[PDB]
Amino acid sequence: EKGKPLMLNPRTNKGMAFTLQERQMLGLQGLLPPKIETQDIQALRFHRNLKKMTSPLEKYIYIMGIQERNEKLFYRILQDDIESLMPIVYTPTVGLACSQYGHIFRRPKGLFISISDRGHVRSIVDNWPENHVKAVVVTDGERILGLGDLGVYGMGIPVGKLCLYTACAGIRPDRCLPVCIDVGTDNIALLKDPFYMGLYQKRDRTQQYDDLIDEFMKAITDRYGRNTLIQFEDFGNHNAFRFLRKYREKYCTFNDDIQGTAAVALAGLLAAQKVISKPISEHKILFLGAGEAALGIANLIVMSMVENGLSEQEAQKKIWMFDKYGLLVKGRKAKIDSYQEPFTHSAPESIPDTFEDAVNILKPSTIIGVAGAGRLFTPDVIRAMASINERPVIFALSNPTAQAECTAEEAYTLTEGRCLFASGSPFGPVKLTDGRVFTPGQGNNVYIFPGVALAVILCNTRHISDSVFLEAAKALTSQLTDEELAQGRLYPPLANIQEVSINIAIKVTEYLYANKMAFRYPEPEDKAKYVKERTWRSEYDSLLPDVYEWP
Amino acid sequence: EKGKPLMLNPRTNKGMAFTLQERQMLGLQGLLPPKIETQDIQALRFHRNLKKMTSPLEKYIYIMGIQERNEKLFYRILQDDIESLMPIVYTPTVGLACSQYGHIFRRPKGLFISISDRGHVRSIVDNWPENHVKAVVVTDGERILGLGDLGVYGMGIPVGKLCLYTACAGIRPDRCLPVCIDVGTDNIALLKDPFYMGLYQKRDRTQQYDDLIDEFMKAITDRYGRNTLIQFEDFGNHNAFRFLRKYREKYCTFNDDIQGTAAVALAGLLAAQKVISKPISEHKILFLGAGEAALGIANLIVMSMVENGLSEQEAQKKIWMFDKYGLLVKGRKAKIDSYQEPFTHSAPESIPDTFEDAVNILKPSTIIGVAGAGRLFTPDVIRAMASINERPVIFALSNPTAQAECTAEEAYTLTEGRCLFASGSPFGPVKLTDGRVFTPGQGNNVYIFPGVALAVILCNTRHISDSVFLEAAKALTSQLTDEELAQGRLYPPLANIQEVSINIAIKVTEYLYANKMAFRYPEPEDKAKYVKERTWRSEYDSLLPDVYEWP
Amino acid sequence: EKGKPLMLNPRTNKGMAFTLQERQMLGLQGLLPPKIETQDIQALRFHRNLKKMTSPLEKYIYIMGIQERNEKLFYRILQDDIESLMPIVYTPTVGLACSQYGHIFRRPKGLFISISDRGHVRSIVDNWPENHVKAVVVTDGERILGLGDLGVYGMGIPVGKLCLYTACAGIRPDRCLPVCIDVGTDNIALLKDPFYMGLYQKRDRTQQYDDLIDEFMKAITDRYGRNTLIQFEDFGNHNAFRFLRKYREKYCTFNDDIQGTAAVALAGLLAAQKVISKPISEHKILFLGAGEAALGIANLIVMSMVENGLSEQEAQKKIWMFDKYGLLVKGRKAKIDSYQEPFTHSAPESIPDTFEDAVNILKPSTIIGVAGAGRLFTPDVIRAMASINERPVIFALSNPTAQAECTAEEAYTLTEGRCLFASGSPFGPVKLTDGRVFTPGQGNNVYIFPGVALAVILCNTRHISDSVFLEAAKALTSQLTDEELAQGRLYPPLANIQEVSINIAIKVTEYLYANKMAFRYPEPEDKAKYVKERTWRSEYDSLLPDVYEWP
Ligand SMILES: NC(=O)c1ccc[n+]([C@@H]2O[C@H](COP(=O)([O-])OP(=O)(O)OC[C@H]3O[C@@H](n4cnc5c(N)ncnc54)[C@H](O)[C@@H]3O)[C@@H](O)[C@H]2O)c1
Ligand SMILES: NC(=O)c1ccc[n+]([C@@H]2O[C@H](COP(=O)([O-])OP(=O)(O)OC[C@H]3O[C@@H](n4cnc5c(N)ncnc54)[C@H](O)[C@@H]3O)[C@@H](O)[C@H]2O)c1
Ligand SMILES: NC(=O)c1ccc[n+]([C@@H]2O[C@H](COP(=O)([O-])OP(=O)(O)OC[C@H]3O[C@@H](n4cnc5c(N)ncnc54)[C@H](O)[C@@H]3O)[C@@H](O)[C@H]2O)c1
Ligand SMILES: NC(=O)c1ccc[n+]([C@@H]2O[C@H](COP(=O)([O-])OP(=O)(O)OC[C@H]3O[C@@H](n4cnc5c(N)ncnc54)[C@H](O)[C@@H]3O)[C@@H](O)[C@H]2O)c1
Ligand SMILES: NC(=O)c1ccc[n+]([C@@H]2O[C@H](COP(=O)([O-])OP(=O)(O)OC[C@H]3O[C@@H](n4cnc5c(N)ncnc54)[C@H](O)[C@@H]3O)[C@@H](O)[C@H]2O)c1
Ligand SMILES: NC(=O)c1ccc[n+]([C@@H]2O[C@H](COP(=O)([O-])OP(=O)(O)OC[C@H]3O[C@@H](n4cnc5c(N)ncnc54)[C@H](O)[C@@H]3O)[C@@H](O)[C@H]2O)c1
Ligand SMILES: O=C(O)c1cc2ccccc2c(Cc2c(O)c(C(=O)O)cc3ccccc23)c1O
Ligand SMILES: O=C(O)c1cc2ccccc2c(Cc2c(O)c(C(=O)O)cc3ccccc23)c1O
Ligand SMILES: O=C(O)c1cc2ccccc2c(Cc2c(O)c(C(=O)O)cc3ccccc23)c1O
Repeated sequence: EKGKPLMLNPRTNKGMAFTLQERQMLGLQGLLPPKIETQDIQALRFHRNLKKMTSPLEKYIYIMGIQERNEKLFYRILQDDIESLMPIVYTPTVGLACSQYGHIFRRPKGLFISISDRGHVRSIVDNWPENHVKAVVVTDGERILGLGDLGVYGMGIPVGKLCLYTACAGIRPDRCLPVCIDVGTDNIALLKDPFYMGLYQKRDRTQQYDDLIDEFMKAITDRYGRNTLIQFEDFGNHNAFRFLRKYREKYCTFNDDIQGTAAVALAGLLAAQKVISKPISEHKILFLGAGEAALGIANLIVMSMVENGLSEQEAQKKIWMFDKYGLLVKGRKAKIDSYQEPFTHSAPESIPDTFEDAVNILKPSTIIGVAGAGRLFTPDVIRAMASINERPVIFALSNPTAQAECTAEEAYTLTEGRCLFASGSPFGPVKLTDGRVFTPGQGNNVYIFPGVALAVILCNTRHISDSVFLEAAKALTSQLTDEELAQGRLYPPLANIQEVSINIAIKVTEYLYANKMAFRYPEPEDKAKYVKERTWRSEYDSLLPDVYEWP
Repeated sequence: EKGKPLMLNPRTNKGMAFTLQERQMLGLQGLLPPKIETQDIQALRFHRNLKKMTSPLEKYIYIMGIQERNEKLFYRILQDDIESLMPIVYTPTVGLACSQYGHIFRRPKGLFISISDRGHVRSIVDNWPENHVKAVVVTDGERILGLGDLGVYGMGIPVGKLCLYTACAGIRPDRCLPVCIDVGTDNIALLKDPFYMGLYQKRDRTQQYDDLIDEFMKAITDRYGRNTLIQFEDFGNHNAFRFLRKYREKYCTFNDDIQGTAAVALAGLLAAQKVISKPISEHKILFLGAGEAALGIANLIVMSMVENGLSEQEAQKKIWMFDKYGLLVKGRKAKIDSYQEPFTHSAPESIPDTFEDAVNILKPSTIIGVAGAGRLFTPDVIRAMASINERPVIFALSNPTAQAECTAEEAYTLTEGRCLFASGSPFGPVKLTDGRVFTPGQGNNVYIFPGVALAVILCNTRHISDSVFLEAAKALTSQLTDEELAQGRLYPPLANIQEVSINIAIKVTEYLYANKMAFRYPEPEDKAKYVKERTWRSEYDSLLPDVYEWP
Repeated sequence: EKGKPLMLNPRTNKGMAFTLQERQMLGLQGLLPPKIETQDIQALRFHRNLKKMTSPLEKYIYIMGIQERNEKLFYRILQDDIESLMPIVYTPTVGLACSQYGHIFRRPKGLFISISDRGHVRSIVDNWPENHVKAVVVTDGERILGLGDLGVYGMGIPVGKLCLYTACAGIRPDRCLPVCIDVGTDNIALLKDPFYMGLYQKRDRTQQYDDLIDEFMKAITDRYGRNTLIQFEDFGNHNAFRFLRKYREKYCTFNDDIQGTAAVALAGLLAAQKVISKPISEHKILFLGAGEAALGIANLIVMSMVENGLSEQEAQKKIWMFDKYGLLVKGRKAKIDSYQEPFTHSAPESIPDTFEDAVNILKPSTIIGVAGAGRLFTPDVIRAMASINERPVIFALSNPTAQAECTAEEAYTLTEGRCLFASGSPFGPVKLTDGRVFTPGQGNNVYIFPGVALAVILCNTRHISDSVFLEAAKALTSQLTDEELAQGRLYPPLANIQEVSINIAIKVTEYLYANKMAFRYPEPEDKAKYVKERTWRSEYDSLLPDVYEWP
């Protein structure tokens, strides 16, 4: 393009970083302020402005405003201050922004697909400008993290997620497509006000919803290829869990809550087996809550035990689960699903109804809380957990902070610094009365899903297996240095996630090429250089055409 | 255009007012939320949101945000609530927004012309997309109303001014071009910070500034025609006053502060001569401050007296002026300019140094304050003014409110409701202890410059005369009904300015065709229908192409 | 535009005349052959290629091919060799090309409007890209000069005509719009073959045809303005003659056959009155054939006599007409139209049935043949014409050459060089046996309609009067030098028509401003400079944007 469109397009826009020659010979002279800046000056200006701001919503509005103007500047700002701005971009700020401000974006981002557009989804998909997209993030709006049902307003969530894809992994922004599929909303507040921009109907729970999802996946893979990575995001637990099982084999789909969270938990455990002398195989594990997330975590733990020489049937005997009714045992009154069968064992002597006595009798070395029904972990639970184990491992993986079973202060005060605590929700460092300030391990999916997504995209993988996340967990555990392990950190520092994500991608890429899951040939000689070439870089590219004089 | 560009262009964007057929056959299906709205729903949504907001800056950011997305919706919102949103758009909110937020706009508006771009201004002008523009507003940034020197940040002022052109007069938005000519800045705050987007030099006061203005006017009239209306806005008093004299004859230029303010003051006086039985000719007038603004007001008053039968030399004897040094009289110690000569008369007996004794001895029937050095009108001045005259006329035309000579409460309390008070600055209604709440006449240029601009544009006028504003003042006085005159209102209500402006245009148009100042031929048979057809209307236009089946 | 579109657009295409810098910085590097040429080299190449060609059809195909590739080069080639290439472009070559080759053009030229598109003509007109067009040429296809009914294939005729507008007058190519209105065809050859691209119906002679013409004119003047010049070209004689009368007052329409031919004939007579001592007023004129063309010529001759002091009723007594039945006299058996009444006089003594005895008895000084029924002028007619008059004036204005009444050889051999012969059809020089080679005056409309069209366009004239063509005829007679008059030439040389046309425009422009028929104000001080600035010039314009370095 030339002239004004070149400024309007966020991909090609440089702002006042257009050099004088580019302005003069591209038609931008007089349309821009006289100052000529670099990308550093532009980044410093926005960093100072963000530092002046005091609330996450103001920062979110500011950064999402600069995203629509200059994308390279936006990602430069993100990568410059990724640790601080990542909560502003993805969680929990974007959900709250969708709740309060509604629709913030001034430009068409992604595709809105209705239940009224059934039978014609391919026509909608054909409207997207970019011909090659590699990653698709789909939102229903039903279950926003901590905000509930937001209807069609939950479109900012995929945008915030794809921002993390580009900022951490390096996936090209134009290869990403955010999609919102709206079938109504259940909350009455949006159904009542006349200015809600979605359908004025309750959420469609009939077969039309399933058919719409089928048609959408078929259309998107028809236009963009069978290896397109499709991620179902903020669907209902029922919908997301069953959709992953349905589309797992036919399409390239992976779920962060089931699989990314399992990878993060396994990485935390593999780091704990380095902090503590005893390995992962020896120590018994107890799960609070039995569900698809708990089953995924336990399956991945069993895989990790198996690759270390333990028999699969023997490895499963170590993992214990605590359902809502009680300990998951043979002969239990409540029904046990087929998937929960491997981890259901012969009943112990006590057969305890309460989780506390289950901890007391089973003597679990590791405790993992995924139930997310509240503060299920109690001070009695934690002191008991300390009683059996010299260095107990406590995981509170359910988020938001309200749903988390344990708090960092509770874990580090009930146990006088002996425990290893890892939680999905962010917690401040705990300062004991004696001293020895402890920062609790905070493991979120952003460690896993960017690098895994990049590795899957680069290798043209069509089916993502469970062991891909095992390799991702091992890779993530690998970047921890011995000094950090001495400090007791379970996860790599979040300030340098990019170098983490790329490294993870490398390892995953190698695995994908080792087991014939990668369809991009010829095989790279070395995977590190291969992935490092492909990552998108936010540096501006000169638009000056080559000018010379003929000999 | 088709597809995504159709949404990105503010001129052609409809938002969710795109009908389903337009979305389907224009490529917008899936790029817009499923809801289909009308222009009324969109206007109500923004009106409610603006009503929720509590500060002028928030409202300004919101409305200028919707301007960049949908221009027809923006002007519909303005015309719906013109009285409330006009201070938000033009004064004093836009200057304060430029002061605090800097550059708000996310899209290229107008042209930035540097002193470093001398010799190549035509190349800059050629970069503007629209081939036909009728009105150009030029800002220097030197003298923002109440904020001082803002440098290149004073670009929002022409945008806010052109918004009033389109909202009140009905001039097409694409016919307007805002231009900022930046030659440096004098304030050290902008010269010190590294993120100022202008030139890092003090304001260029040399001959290069004059040559740049000459070159800019030549280039703009070369590209867009000699009848292009060019308005110098927020220049320094010296620069603006001398530029109007220099370019008045060669180009189509008019100045609101010199000529629009004079028209508003004369309209107020012509309305007072209806409120008070005695006419304009009889009553003596005293001016506080002698300058180009005061000279313009006095010249226009003399013209009004002359058209009513009074001799010009005899009419000039009635207007008196009070310079900074003292009463403007023969033999005065201080120099008297050539332009101030007609209103300089033989000295009275007292020859008073102070303004108070000048009022006491001259017995002025009307007092007009344009000096703007502060609260020059004192309680003693106002009680004296009441002493001579049963119904004194007091004008405090200098703005901002700080620079205004008098306050509405002072005028209406020192004079027990007898005075007629008109001021440029807005004042709340005055409630006396006895009762009889008085609203002070508030006459701003927005009465005059939209209608006069529309009339000049429609008739292809090349030279705007002084008597055009005399006709505008008479027209503005005409819309006042007898009920409003009984209420004591000097100006028409501001809530229905559009019907005022069009009416003014009509009258001005007639005058332009009466005196061979209009170059658009053939002459319209009736001017009212002629102007009413031409005004831009904010109603959306269907983009459905005509579809039929051949016989 | 930039890159490949810049080459594809004929308006902006330069071919290999793009300089190396333009190619490099406009994206054309590698898309063009390495050679860099000028406007002269390109013109010389095409001139040599045309000189190699031997038939008019090959030349027509070649030049109309270069028109679609480079318009500036095409018009440079035309203006370089206008006399030779004008018959190739307009007449009689383009009609024969439409007859044989059908549709030659590879690009959309003009608009095709059907009788099946009635009720929606404005939708068709809105499809034309150019927003400002000044001249519109409309063809029906019914009466092609010498080829008969060609149906929709007669679309090349307006294109060839507008080529003459641009080449001779200098009207901008993008201001011209060729329109073909097809209502069927009468010839069975086109109705029979399955590949005819028009309607498969006989020509619509019902009221729908008239309504379609009305709707088309209304739509075209609605989109492009009331002063748009619309020219009905190659309509049937009935249709064209009645349409000129119907739309003459309401729209800006003029007809070459009625009015241009009359202007050319009057110019020839005014040149003859310089070649022969006696003036136009003295000499009696006899017309062969009485019709709208003959009535137009006679009316214009009467106007010329009147402006020279002769009374209108007395001037009309000199012009005589010979209808099909016989001499046009009082009491004639055949009906006489209202328009033919002024030139119908009291019967002479003979009242001759044959044209020959009419010449013998009336003793006409001038004879004009417009009937076009064949070789109506006979050797007996010409020898009789020589018998009465020492230097007879013979005009054979009907074309093609087959329809012409007289031949140059017949006129110059039956009269031993004494006669002055002017004909519409082209004739070679006549070489008598004694010697004194005589070239016959060849007066075609191309003398008149380009200059008159340019003058009408420049002055924004809304109604073209009859006396405009009187001024055009006088102007055309004026360029003849005394040397050419001594040579006996009735018309200026055709090799320098451009300097003729511009001159004609000048004079016409002056007349339009003298009689308040011109609506473009302010009035130019001198009309010559005014028109000379406005003429389109075929010189290439550099596309290099201005590049400089800031001080
Ligand atoms: N100015 C530009 O925007 C520009 C210029 C040149 C090339 N490209 C891109 O290079 C691509 C060529 O593909 P390739 O030769 O690199 O294939 P590849 O063999 O290197 O990689 C295999 C797959 O990985 C995809 N991929 C590679 N890098 C990616 C990234 N950073 N983010 C998301 N997906 C990525 C590729 O699209 C490809 O499908 C073009 O299709 C085009 O998308 C873009
Ligand atoms: N996106 C994430 O961060 C993420 C990912 C995975 C898991 N989780 C967490 O997992 C937990 C639930 O996920 P899920 O997939 O298992 O949902 P689910 O619907 O599949 O099942 C939830 C399980 O929790 C058990 N449970 C509920 N209340 C209990 C109680 N008071 N006492 C004991 N057990 C109880 C139930 O037996 C049930 O099986 C939540 O904390 C959730 O936030 C979060
Ligand atoms: N979809 C569109 O945007 C669209 C469609 C048709 C016509 N137009 C406009 O109509 C114009 C035709 O001019 P005209 O026949 O009306 O001239 P006119 O004789 O009616 O008026 C004379 C002058 O007044 C100008 N003018 C008229 N209305 C104006 C307005 N509301 N705001 C600012 N200037 C105005 C005109 O540009 C013209 O120069 C086109 O040049 C084009 O600008 C726009
Ligand atoms: N844009 C507007 O709203 C507008 C328009 C016209 C005039 N004004 C007002 O006119 C007044 C000045 O405008 P100007 O064009 O005359 O400026 P100016 O520079 O041309 O001259 C100002 C005049 O004010 C006189 N003066 C200054 N201080 C005085 C004092 N203490 N006592 C008596 N006289 C004093 C001076 O003699 C001087 O002649 C200001 O209130 C200004 O705000 C405002
Ligand atoms: N690169 C370009 O193509 C380019 C650049 C600048 C201006 N222009 C043209 O100049 C026009 C400005 O009009 P103006 O100021 O000259 O009006 P004008 O006062 O000079 O003339 C009056 C009328 O004559 C018309 N006209 C003038 N010259 C003509 C020509 N050679 N052929 C056909 N019609 C002609 C004009 O369109 C106008 O309507 C623009 O509308 C635009 O059409 C074109
Ligand atoms: N485009 C041009 O070059 C042009 C322009 C004007 C006139 N003409 C010529 O004018 C002549 C006809 O044009 P028109 O407008 O008068 O058509 P028309 O239909 O209006 O009338 C033709 C006239 O010719 C008369 N006529 C026909 N045959 C005759 C005959 N054998 N003897 C005597 N008179 C006869 C008839 O009385 C009739 O009135 C043709 O030569 C035609 O080519 C040509
Ligand atoms: O990158 C871009 O396309 C970009 C485009 C711009 C266009 C015009 C003016 C400033 C621009 C800036 C800098 C900038 C800003 O961006 C912002 C903002 O975004 O709020 C505010 C500014 C305030 C004062 C000065 C500069 C500011 C940009 O960076
Ligand atoms: O006109 C336009 O082009 C326009 C374009 C839109 C595109 C997508 C969504 C809403 C749009 C709205 C409505 C709208 C808004 O415009 C805004 C806003 O402007 O802040 C906020 C909204 C919040 C919730 C729902 C609708 C909102 C528009 O009007
Ligand atoms: O003006 C133009 O856009 C133009 C565009 C051209 C593009 C490619 C090659 C020649 C071009 C020529 C020159 C040219 C020709 O044009 C033609 C032709 O037109 O038949 C034939 C050629 C044969 C040999 C060499 C050059 C010839 C042009 O002029």
